[PDB]
Parts: sequence; C-alpha cells; structure tokens
Amino acid sequence: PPKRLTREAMRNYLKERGDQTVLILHAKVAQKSYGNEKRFFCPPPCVYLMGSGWKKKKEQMERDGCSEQESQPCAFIGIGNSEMQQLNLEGKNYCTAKTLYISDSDKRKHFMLSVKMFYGNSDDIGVFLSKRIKVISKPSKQSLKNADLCIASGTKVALFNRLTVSTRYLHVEGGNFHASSQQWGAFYIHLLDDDESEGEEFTVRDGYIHYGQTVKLVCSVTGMALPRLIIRKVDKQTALLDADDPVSQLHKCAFYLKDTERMYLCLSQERIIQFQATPCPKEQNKEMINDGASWTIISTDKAEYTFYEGMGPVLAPVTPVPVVESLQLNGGDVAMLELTGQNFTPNLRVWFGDVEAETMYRCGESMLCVVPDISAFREGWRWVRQPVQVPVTLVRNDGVIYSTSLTFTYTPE
Amino acid sequence: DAAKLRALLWTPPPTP
DNA sequence: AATCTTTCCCACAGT
DNA sequence: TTACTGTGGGAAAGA
Repeated sequence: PPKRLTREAMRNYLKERGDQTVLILHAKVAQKSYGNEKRFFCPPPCVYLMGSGWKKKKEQMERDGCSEQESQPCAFIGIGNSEMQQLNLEGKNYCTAKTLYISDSDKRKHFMLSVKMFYGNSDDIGVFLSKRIKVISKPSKQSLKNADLCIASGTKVALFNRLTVSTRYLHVEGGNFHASSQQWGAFYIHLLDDDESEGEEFTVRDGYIHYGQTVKLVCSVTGMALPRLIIRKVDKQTALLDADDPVSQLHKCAFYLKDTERMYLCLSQERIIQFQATPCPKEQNKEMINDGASWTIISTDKAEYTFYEGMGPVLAPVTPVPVVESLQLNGGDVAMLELTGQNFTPNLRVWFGDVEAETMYRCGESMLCVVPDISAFREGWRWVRQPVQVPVTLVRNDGVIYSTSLTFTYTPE
Repeated sequence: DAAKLRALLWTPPPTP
C-alpha cells in the first residue's frame, strides 16, 4: 500500500539528508577483445555505496525482522545487457569488477555498464548505468583530431602498473600515495609552464597533454599532489626524453620528478618511491627505467545516483532515477519553473522546501511546475519582504525522495 | 584560463 | 597517397 | 612437463 510523502516526512528528510547514493567509477574507453581473448577493463569499474542512508536502511530492515544476509546489499554488473557478473560487497562499502571484457562480436562503438542491485532478501533496488564508454581497437603518434583519445589538462586520469595478478593502481590513503591492488584514485592532471616552480601553490594551464611537458597530479578525493613531473613516453623498458606527441588513452608513460638526478615515480610492491633511471649507452635521448616506473594512463568518469525512502520501504525499484539538468523561470499569472533533465515521469512532483508544487509532465526530459506563493513559507507575507531560499527536490508518489543540488530563491521586487 | 591552485605536496621517499 | 586503424598472430610468464 | 590464459608487441589487413 504505497504512501505519498507527507510534509512531516519531508521536513525530517530536509533536516537530516540521510541519502542512499550509488557511485559508479570507471574509465572512458575500453580495449576490445578479439577471438576468444578476454582483455579485462582496467582500472576495474568500481561501485561505491555512499551516504549515511545505507546504514539507516540496514537498521530499518533488521528492526523489521531481517537477518544480516537479508539486509546485505547485492550487486551484479554487465555491459550493454548483451550474463552479469556478481560483485562482493560484504564487509565493505565498495566492490570492483575485475574481469569484464568486450568481444569484437559486439559491434557497438560505445556502451554503458549496467549495475543491478537488490538486498539479500531480494527486495529490488534497481538498475544503475555508468557514463558512456568508448570502444577502441588498441592504443595508438596520435592526432589532436580525436580529442576523445587525447587528455586535456584539468581532467581526471587513473594510472596503473603491470609487472595480470601484478596490477597495481596509483591511490592515496592514510595521507600517502601508494600503489594499491584493491582501489584506484582518479587524479587531475594539470599542465604547468616549463618554468613554474615547486610549491603548494602553483599555476596551471589549459591544453592537451604532450610528452615532455611538466604536469601536476592532484588526487580528486584528498587534494594531495605529487611533485612536478615530466611525463615521458615509454618504449618497452625505456623512457624517450625527446618524444613530444599528445598523450593518448592507455599509453605507457613514465613520470620523471623534475629537477632530480634521473629519479622516476616508481612502485615497490605497495610503496610509492622515486627510483633512478639508467642512462643509455649510445642512445642518450633514452633512459632505462625500473619495471615499477612504467604507468598506463587512462581518462576516468563517474555516474552518481541519489535516492531516499521518504515513507519507508517501497515495492518498486527506485530507478530510473530522475535527473534535473537545469531550471528556468517562466510569464503567466503566477511564476513557473521549466525543468530539463532525464527520466521524468507523470508520478513525480517538484517540492520547494516542505511544500509540494503543482507539477506537469511533458516528456521524459521536461516538466513544468508552479512556484508556490511566498506565504506558503512565510506566514502572512503578502509580498517578498526579504530573500527566502528553499531546496528543490523531486518526489515520487510512493514517497521516494530524489535529492537535487538546486534551490529556488524568492527575491524582493 | 591560467589558474592558481593549491595542493598539499607529497614527495616520494628515495629507494631504500 | 599515405598514413592510420583494425584485426590477427604469437611469445612471455605465470596457473 | 603440457595446457591454458591475460597481456603486450608486432605484422597483416582494411579504412
């Protein structure tokens, strides 16, 4: 028996904001597999269950009688539903998918991962899609003509080292960079000018990253950075110091620590250290580097879905999660808001704070709603005396609340 | 544009 | 034309 | 020891 969200329940939501979030972290390209090969997606796509709402939900299911196994969130992952691989989430808020691949039998140029989730008692959560992933034949000189294979300064990359069991990923934890076998970080790669100096503060530049250029790698999660590096192209076991073409997806790279005696960013098992290169005999535009000094680079992306059971458990899955891209004022006898986005349905209402607004559905990408009168927020106000800002939330008819980061502000005339 | 950023530095230790 | 991508092949270093 | 398997390099083929 589905219940509409009440204003009491909305106010309780708005003061706590204990959402359940599904985060899907993954790379932007994947190399295809030919014949009977399996070339695993790397870094492995990762599902994170973020937000205090997961613990809250678990406590609710167990109060109502469920065992630990029945309240355990479960997830399966697959590629464009063309069969899914089970992930293991027990004891952790995340799981990685380490054996996904795509066969050339699949003709798609692009695809999305599908993550299907439910609780151990088989209560449905839903299906969550990753961002678009581009199939490539293999890594490439490469031209700037194909910017999807290039790497813009200020975008995020993952970095991994292979000695398939040996694979480790650059990652930050416990206040240090390390080479993890379980998790991978996403790092901003910023271009710096050749004559910019080391420091906690530094100036970054726009443009596509080229070998030979000076870069800063900054953890997107912790904000910590490595020293200035010169990114260099790797051939088998050597750094090429004269290479200057664009860095491309899934290229092997080396990172020379600028202003050192041939020291390169290197792993020693889980440890990140610097390790001195060996100068080459007759080819002095080359240096020989440790096997732990070679890193594969790839651009990353993420999808994020946020929901909350405003009136307790529901029968239907919470997906497809509606997403608001933009709000625009709109004009008549009273003001109206045009919502643009994705996965809208006729059973959604826009709420302004704890006030449910009249809401019209046009199609999956467009809703229109009527701005409540200011007196719904401020008792007696016949006009906007002072600015009043309220949150904008989407709510389904069974009480599922979908957080947005949007607000509406009443502004004096 | 060109932008001024802040990031805590972490320098890798020399090999043992 | 000429270069670039896609497909195919196979050795390496381990189960 | 033989068989198998991702991965990485390189040749052949098609764009």
